[PDB]
Amino acid sequence: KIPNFVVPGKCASVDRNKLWAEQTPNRNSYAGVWYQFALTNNPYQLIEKCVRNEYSFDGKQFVIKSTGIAYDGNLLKRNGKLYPNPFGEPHLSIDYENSFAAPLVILETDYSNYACLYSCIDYNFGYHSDFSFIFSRSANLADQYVKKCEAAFKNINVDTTRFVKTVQGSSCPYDTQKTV
Amino acid sequence: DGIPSFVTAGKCASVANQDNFDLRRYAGRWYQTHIIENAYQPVTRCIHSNYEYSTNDYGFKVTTAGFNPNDEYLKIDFKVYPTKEFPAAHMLIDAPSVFAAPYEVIETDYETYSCVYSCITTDNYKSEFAFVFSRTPQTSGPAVEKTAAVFNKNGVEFSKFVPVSHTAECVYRA
Ligand SMILES: CC1=C(/C=C/C(C)=C/C=C/C(C)=C/C=C/C=C(C)/C=C/C=C(C)/C=C/C2=C(C)C(=O)[C@@H](O)CC2(C)C)C(C)(C)C[C@H](O)C1=O
Ligand SMILES: CC1=C(/C=C/C(C)=C/C=C/C(C)=C/C=C/C=C(C)/C=C/C=C(C)/C=C/C2=C(C)C(=O)[C@@H](O)CC2(C)C)C(C)(C)C[C@H](O)C1=O
Ligand SMILES: CCCCCCCCCCCC
Repeated sequence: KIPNFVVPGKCASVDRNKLWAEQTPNRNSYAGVWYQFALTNNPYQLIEKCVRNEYSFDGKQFVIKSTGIAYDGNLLKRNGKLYPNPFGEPHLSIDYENSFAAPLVILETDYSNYACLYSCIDYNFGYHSDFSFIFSRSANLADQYVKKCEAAFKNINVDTTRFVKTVQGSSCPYDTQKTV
Repeated sequence: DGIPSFVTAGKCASVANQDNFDLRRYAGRWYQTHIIENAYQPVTRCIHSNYEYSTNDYGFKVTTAGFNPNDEYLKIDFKVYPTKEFPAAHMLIDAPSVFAAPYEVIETDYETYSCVYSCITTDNYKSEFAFVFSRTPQTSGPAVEKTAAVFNKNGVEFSKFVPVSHTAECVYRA
């Protein structure tokens, strides 16, 4: 029963305070739709391809609507919320229904091109587990940005080889998802 | 959604594990007489159980039973076993719905009381549960005395615990 993602090691020291201060003032510049460019293995992503994450800010926290096709083959719509941590930590917590929240640091983002997401937890006895992501603003991401992220994760020692381009494209029923 | 409600501040305590843990001597019926209220446990009174020792498995096939806080009689059926990574007194709980969780035997005399700690640290908060198991269904017996000591000396305030009621109503079938 111990999950496969619960592994030996510590989370990395990211400077969350700095990020949090650069980031809090421009939280509306984050709403919008973000396509998932690639993510390190993550059992909580029940959407395999065409991952279109649409964030809607309301002043305090965002309300997510996520769409694409399941692993099963079907069209899937998943609801979530990304609000600021509630124990006052400098990062927000992401929380999709039919799930317990997780922390989620926006490692680097330019609000209109890519956003690198990192989310890690330390446990006792030396274990931990991290989940990373890359968000693009447009289905296909300019491999000039994919390199600014890869550069960022290499600073907090995430094995880049771990990501896996999800599949975004012409194929994708975006137009269908936009209706749910 | 949210953070489970039982998470609290602070990391898990770093308690000691019983020195030479003998699964085989630990088998049998054990009654829960004081517990830190634990959400994954439906039964709340007359809590009693049987730890059946297997030896090709080198683990226990535990069955627990008792009453609801409402009044049905429930019966849970999990597995609990030592593991490759740590000394046998630090076992793992493999019950159906519940998270794999640890079962640390802080101290036991096998014949009388067993003090079990179980807590997963999360970052700087914890989800901490503990037990005071006795071989007698006496809630004021020698177990509590003994075990509340152990827990305090290990960092788990005994005040955190509540007593499991064992009265006239009890039916120990497990
Ligand atoms: C968002 C967020 C966080 C969120 C943290 C979460 C969401 C933690 C969730 C923890 C869980 C869910 C722990 C469960 C942890 C669960 C645990 C430890 C369960 C132990 C269970 C035991 C011991 C059961 C024993 C049994 C016995 C003995 C019997 O006999 C049977 O009858 C009954 C039976 C239940 C089978 C944060 C806090 C990191 C802080 C970050 O800054 C942040 O931003
Ligand atoms: C028993 C035991 C241990 C047990 C430890 C356990 C049992 C840990 C369980 C951990 C869990 C269960 C962690 C989950 C940890 C889960 C975490 C961290 C989840 C993060 C999720 C994120 C970031 C999701 C992001 C998304 C984005 C960004 C989107 O866009 C959406 O479309 C998709 C979506 C997936 C919703 C021990 C290690 C202490 C060792 C002891 O010796 C011991 O004896
Ligand atoms: C499978 C349930 C997912 C819960 C995701 C939030 C983090 C859970 C930590 C659980 C630690 C035991």
